[PDB]
Amino acid sequence: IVMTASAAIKTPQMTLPIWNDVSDEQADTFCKSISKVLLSEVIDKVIVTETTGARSYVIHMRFFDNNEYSEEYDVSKEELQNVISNQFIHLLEAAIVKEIKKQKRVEANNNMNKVQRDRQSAIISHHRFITKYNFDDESGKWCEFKLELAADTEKLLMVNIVEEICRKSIIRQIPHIDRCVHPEPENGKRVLVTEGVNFQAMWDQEAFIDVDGITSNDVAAVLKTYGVEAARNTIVNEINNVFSRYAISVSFRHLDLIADMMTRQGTYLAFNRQGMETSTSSFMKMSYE
Amino acid sequence: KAQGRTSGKVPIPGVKQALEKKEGLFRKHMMGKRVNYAARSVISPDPNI
Amino acid sequence: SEIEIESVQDQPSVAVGSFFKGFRAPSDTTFDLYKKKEKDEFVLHGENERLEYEGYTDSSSQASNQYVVGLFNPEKKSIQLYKAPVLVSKVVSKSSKNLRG
Amino acid sequence: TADFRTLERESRFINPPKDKSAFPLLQEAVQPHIGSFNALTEGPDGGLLNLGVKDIGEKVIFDGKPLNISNSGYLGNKLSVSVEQVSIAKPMSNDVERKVYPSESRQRLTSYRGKLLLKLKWSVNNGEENLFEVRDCGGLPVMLQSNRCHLNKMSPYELVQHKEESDEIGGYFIVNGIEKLIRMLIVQRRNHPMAIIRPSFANRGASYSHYGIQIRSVRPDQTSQTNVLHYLNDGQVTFRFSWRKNEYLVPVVMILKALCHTSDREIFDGIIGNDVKDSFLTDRLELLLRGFKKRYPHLQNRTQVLQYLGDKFRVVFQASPDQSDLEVGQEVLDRIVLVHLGKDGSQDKFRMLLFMIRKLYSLVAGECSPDNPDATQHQEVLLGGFLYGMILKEKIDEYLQNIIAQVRMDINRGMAINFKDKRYMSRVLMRVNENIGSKMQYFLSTGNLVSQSGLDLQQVSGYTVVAEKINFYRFISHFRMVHRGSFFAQLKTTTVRKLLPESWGFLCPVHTPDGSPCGLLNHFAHKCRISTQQSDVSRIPSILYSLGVAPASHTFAAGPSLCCVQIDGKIIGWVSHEQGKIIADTLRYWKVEGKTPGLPIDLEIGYVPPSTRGQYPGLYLFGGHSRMLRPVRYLPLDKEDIVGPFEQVYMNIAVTPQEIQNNVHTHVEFTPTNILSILANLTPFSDFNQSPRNMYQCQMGKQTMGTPGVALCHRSDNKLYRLQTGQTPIVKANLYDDYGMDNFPNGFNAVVAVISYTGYDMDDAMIINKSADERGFGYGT
Amino acid sequence: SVVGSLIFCLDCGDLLENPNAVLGSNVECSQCKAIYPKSQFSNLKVVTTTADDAFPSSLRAKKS
Amino acid sequence: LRLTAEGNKWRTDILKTSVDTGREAAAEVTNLDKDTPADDPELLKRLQEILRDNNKSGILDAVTSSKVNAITSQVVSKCVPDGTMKKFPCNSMQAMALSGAKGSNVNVSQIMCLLGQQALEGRRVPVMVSGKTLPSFKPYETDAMAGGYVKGRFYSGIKPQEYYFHCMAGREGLIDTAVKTSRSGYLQRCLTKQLE
Amino acid sequence: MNRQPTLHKASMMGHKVRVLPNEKTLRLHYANTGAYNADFDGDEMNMHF
Amino acid sequence: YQRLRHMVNDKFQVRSTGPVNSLTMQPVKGRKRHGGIRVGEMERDALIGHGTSFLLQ
Amino acid sequence: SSRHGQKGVCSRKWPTIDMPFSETGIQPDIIINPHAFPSRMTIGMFVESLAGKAGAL
Amino acid sequence: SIPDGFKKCKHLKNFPLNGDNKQQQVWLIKFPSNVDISKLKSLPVDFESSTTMTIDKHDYKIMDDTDNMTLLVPSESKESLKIASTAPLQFDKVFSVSETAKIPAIDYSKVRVP
Amino acid sequence: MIVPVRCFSCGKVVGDKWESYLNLLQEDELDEGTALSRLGLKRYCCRRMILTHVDLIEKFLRYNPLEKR
RNA sequence: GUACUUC
Ligand SMILES: [Zn+2]
Ligand SMILES: [Zn+2]
Repeated sequence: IVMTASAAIKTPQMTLPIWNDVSDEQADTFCKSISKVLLSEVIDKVIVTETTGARSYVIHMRFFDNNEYSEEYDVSKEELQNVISNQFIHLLEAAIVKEIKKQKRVEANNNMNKVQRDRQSAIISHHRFITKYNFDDESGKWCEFKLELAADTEKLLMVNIVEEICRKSIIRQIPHIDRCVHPEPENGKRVLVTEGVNFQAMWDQEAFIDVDGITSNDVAAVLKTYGVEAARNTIVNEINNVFSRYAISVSFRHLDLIADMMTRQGTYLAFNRQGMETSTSSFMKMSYE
Repeated sequence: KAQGRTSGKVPIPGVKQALEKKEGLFRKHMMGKRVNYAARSVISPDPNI
Repeated sequence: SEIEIESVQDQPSVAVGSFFKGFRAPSDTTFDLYKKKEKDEFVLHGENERLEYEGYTDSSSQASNQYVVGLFNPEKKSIQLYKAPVLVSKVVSKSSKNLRG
Repeated sequence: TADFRTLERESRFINPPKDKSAFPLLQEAVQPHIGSFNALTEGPDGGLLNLGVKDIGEKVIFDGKPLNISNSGYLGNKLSVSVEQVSIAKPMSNDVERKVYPSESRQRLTSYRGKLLLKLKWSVNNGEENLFEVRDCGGLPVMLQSNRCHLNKMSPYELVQHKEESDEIGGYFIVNGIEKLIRMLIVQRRNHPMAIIRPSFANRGASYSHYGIQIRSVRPDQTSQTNVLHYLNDGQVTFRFSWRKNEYLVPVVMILKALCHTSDREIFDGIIGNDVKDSFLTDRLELLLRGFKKRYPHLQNRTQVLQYLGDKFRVVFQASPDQSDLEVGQEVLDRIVLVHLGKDGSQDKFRMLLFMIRKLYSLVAGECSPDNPDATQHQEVLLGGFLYGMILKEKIDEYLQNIIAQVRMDINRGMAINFKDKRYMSRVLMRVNENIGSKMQYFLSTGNLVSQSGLDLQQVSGYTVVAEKINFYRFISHFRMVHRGSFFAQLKTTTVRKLLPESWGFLCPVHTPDGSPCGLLNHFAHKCRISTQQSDVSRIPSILYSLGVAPASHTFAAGPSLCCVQIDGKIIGWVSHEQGKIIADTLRYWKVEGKTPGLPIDLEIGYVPPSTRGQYPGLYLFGGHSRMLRPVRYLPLDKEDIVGPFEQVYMNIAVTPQEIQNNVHTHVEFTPTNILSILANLTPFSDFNQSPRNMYQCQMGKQTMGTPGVALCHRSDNKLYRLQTGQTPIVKANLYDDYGMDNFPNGFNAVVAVISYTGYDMDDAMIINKSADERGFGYGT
Repeated sequence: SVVGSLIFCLDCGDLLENPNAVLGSNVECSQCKAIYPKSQFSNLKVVTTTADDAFPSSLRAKKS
Repeated sequence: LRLTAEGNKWRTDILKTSVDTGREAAAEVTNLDKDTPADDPELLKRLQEILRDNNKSGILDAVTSSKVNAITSQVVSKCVPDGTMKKFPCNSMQAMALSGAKGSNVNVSQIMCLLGQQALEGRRVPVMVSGKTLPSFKPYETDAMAGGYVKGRFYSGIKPQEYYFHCMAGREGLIDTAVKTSRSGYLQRCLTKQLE
Repeated sequence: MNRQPTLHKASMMGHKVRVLPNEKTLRLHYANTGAYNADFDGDEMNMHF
Repeated sequence: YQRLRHMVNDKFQVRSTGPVNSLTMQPVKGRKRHGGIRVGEMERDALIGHGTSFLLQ
Repeated sequence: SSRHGQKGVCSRKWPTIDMPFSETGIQPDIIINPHAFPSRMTIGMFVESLAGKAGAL
Repeated sequence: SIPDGFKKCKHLKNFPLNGDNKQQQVWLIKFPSNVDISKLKSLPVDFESSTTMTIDKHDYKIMDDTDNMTLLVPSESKESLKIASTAPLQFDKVFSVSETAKIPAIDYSKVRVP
Repeated sequence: MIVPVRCFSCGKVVGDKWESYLNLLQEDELDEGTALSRLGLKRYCCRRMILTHVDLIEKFLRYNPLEKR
């Protein structure tokens, strides 16, 4: 906070006060709706038989139980079907072609229905590699899709090129937040700490969160969104908590001196030579560094 | 700027790198001077003071 | 299941080779067996239309353990002891003899 | 009832024993040092110097004189110069040559140095004639009580006649009258592939992953060059060298196929081939061989790979001009890549190196835990004297390159008559500087080594320490130092400073300085011995291969399914894993029993289970040099066993004969006090004081004003301390008597008064009765 | 022989080139010319499986 | 320092019912809550993976150390100042400590009743790649005594394994003591020049 | 009076002087060393004037 | 009791008018040359912490 | 200091005239504050003093 | 004619090998150098490895293996080697005899003292 | 080194009772305890002076620069 | 310059 010219932080946290009408039995729906879940968390088993006869790649994507991975994350076949179409296959193109450029430097199912035939040709409209795409609509325990390539890309790895996309794909990405947690209330003050910093998308949930009490840890977002002194009176609580932890006592007057001096010129100061660059006396910059 | 010389046991500081002993020579003299009229020894506890 | 022994020899005539797995083995060319005389150190040699057989037999660790071989039929159920060297092969070709001046 | 004696130890003062010296464990403390420098001369092949100079090679040079297109193609006759025998006899100095003494040499203020001599196997036109010539190269300093100094077979009584201690420890150098001891160092395990995860492999390489496996081979002359193999994200591996200031990322096939007649699937057969179910090895190996058939399809056989190696490495090793690529290629291979197996070792060297590649697949697949660069599982201590021999191996070739550059300096200016004359040989020889004693004295007196070739370790400073003679405790510890390395002082994270419970029994956990050097330099234990000479094996493969182990050429398997047995450097092979569990203690019974002539007792055998992400399975043997040992009481046929570092990790032991239980305990230590060092096992009731108070004491234990030794009238140390009223402690461990500490009194008794009566004492101070000081309380000079 | 995705030559003991990188129906060994292949090789088949360790999730921790 | 013969019987009494708690702690985190020793391969396939990383060890040392700390907290709450031979005020060492003069009550707990559990920084004694904590006992360790927590005091001696754990935890304080002062000085010099 | 490593306003302060012609070691009070955060196990201290 | 190596008359630092350097005209480092105590970065500021100005000068 | 880890310097050489005397008649040569033990935890210097006392008897 | 050593083979022995379509199979085992190559009369065999032997030293353990290695068959003398084949010809059960010395055991009564 | 006269704690002469103590061990076979008692040392402050002496000066004199060997 | 030590 003092030296590093506070930027993207090791752990962005935000405390959210909750109303008196909402209950802990209701907060779990919001922790499962805001928490970000990568595409890897819905995969159970991956086997691929790389046949050749004209490269061919059939991908079998075993899933978990329908009630298991749907109720656990509140994600259903609708969100999972559109995400794979709009994100997984497109990132499958930008990743395989990326490696191509540097390269030269239980019966499953049958009898697909017409609704998935037009849905199959929809992918072929905006994709050129995949030739077949099947999915389990009634139970959702697997996801098989067939690919066809030419001999110009004969040899290449299969698991390591897909696992990246399994971690890069997104099912729903609330900005700058990956997961929300519900800590036990202290001093009767029920709160909700999320692992991120985002105020714009958070202001649209006043039905269950008070916007007058939401506090944050990042000092740049509270500056860009709330103001200068709004960043002052929240970093004061930051270095107050980091000192109240070890039960040591210190007066708030010095903590206000460091607070105001750190934000004395418009936005922020870093107390380093990059922050001392804006000064009047030259010997300050000469003697320091 | 100077020669990628063979292992020299150190290059020779002309002015600037000589004006920074531990990168900050201003600390050697300008910020702290060798104090005259000073003493240094071990201490001992004493009551009746 | 106890069983007896009938044949025990001292001179070698059979051998087993360790080159690789699943060889075509046209089996139409003559190959040589070279002996010595320590003890039990033998080598081999062979040629073909595009193949040359260069082999040895455990130039470092052979004098401590040995191989024996036998056979059994649906009536005998016994094994006749027969000494057998363990050949290790290195199939080579001829694309050598080039150098820079 | 630890009865202390007065008549017996007074009799040892009255007259030293005419027979062998008493308290032999005190002499066994510098056994690492004494045996180190003794090894390079004692034993077969005239020691280590005579075998290393043998493995130096023949260097030739040519003149511009014509022969008499092809006649002009031959540039002329060649001078072949090479050394084959170098020896040091004894330090002599006269006006017949008389004998000099080291204690007399310390008052003489000169360095106690022997006399070096070398013979030159100089030849012409590939040995048409040989001209023998023997000359000296200066005086090399020798330590005390060694194969060269006159204090080797000297009787402990007549040690007093030569003006030194009656129990002289020795093993330290004498340079410019002051004593300096070559500091111990700790390095990587020799002849063992190590899997390690370090992100530094991604900084200097593009698209290179964080995995890595390195092996540290070692020549018979105990030198070493590291063999590192990384893991690339593209699908390949990378081998690199370590030259003067050069590193070359040589691929796997250029360093593997160039060994012997291995151009076949057998490169894949050495890798896991017991089953072909998993394809993570198929895509991996296919990318290696496809990449081999991609950049140069005209390269297929063991000859052209060595012509290409010689072509690329023609100017880096100065192998020129008559040495063709057929000789330079084998030169860079026999001298760099896994040099331990030596010449003619290419029959198993490709099996071990390719198996080292196999474990790289085992590491990146995620079933083998990476080793630690600080744990004592794969860390060996260099004896210091071995570093002296290694320096002599690289510094014996500096004047050889000098005379080579000299005989081709005269060919530039011409006027170089035919070298067939003894006069011309002496003329070109007297111009160069061949004095090496002034350079060995430079390394010792300064501390840092100026290595033209470049050793294997990283730091190029901090190799020797001064002997200030402040007490006997810090001397018996200085001879047992284990310094981690000044390169780690620059490193920030404290993962190495924190202990690791494998230090049990080897290095003391509490004997460690405070402050910045805390956790880095921690001395040895009480009765831990260092093997400084390799046991002549000559039959261990002849008995292991008889116990049921398959041949190294008949196995053609890999993977954790088999138990890979690794003797030092060469691998006998691998067999079914359950045979490793019977042999695990069978070869322990043949080890502890004395009827086996082909198995020494000091043969460490560490067995490893194959389950739960353990280190690569099999069975590891040892017993070379630079190792660490400690005795352990063996219960079956109860006798004294001996084990090493890789033993304590997997198999269990017990510390007291009450913790012994049935069927999962096999070894116990008959003395639970040997865990501590000499200083830590010296303090009474070490199990009652707090650990920060015993580490905070270890410095004071070896920073006393004790009696350094009875040599005052004949020493020449700059600063010296001494006390006179030193008394023996009544409450003392038996080790205080076992090491003859009665000869060196360190402290004295005083009546205690636990009281706040004085007031002046404030929770950290002390009081001394004035009358005691008037009577000589702790008097010193 | 033919194992996995590779077809090794054994009359000279090496690995021949890609049956698709060069003109099909005829492949040649580098060190010596041989009449390859038999034009009846296979329809290539191979299967790879994820190590099941690069998927850090909560429900997999529940499966313990 | 000596306590009554009526006192030490409480020490061995409570320390008898603590030999099973060590196993019950690992039994609580292994999802196999009841009735088995270290014999079942089912529970053998649980903590051999709990030692593969840091977080899985961070979820067992929390319940283990806290429960064992509650075991040693009952001793220090019952024995002193009840089972001691000489007590307040005539007890010199005890009265001096609790009177704020020097030390504290946690300092006399180690010398009077129980030293404690040798805990690293949010951690405990590490485990080898071999899966064993320390070669003094059999592999596949499940116990609080051999798992870092000590049983002996600084009055009647200790066990060498617990002294080794106390030795390793003894240095980790000195290591932090060497880096603690090193990191502090930069905060003063960097902030002063700006705030002069 | 000053003592390294000085870290606060109370680490450096001015004291009165009272000589004693009997010893060689410097002196200090009990309640005084609490501000300096020092001990008497060999801790030396700088005496300015 | 083990008497130690530490200071008996080993520190003994005192200087009123000692020889100064030439490149900087300051007291020479090391007391053997009759040196003087040096104030560092942690003491220069701590001197002005009391607000006593003319002492920093 | 001893070999148990209790450092310290002498504060004043108290004469025998003011040294506390035992029932025997001897005056102890040293004085150790009992207030460092609750923090140094050097019980070894106590139990060893029992052994040293019995050894001296 | 490599190497320059002793000589080439001159004698050969007949091998009864029918190659039947109930089976007549070949038999390969392992054994060390210090053995009873000629003085041995009987060697009991069994199923998967749980057995022993009884000779002078009396420390033996027959070990079987299930999971290349082609044996030549010199049915006559002129070329001195042929190929073993019926339709090469693999081998099913490779054995290996180990010298597993008996483990001294069960004695924890003298080292156990109060 | 040399026998410390004027015992530190008590102040009784000690330098006289060393050869007599050695004679009590040579020609009398008496053990430590009753030897220090018969020798005339009652207080443990004086017992710890004779019983603890090292007698190291005899090892110091084994190097005579004023005499051949 | 390199090494060593003091809270
Ligand atoms: Zn071919
Ligand atoms: Zn006395």
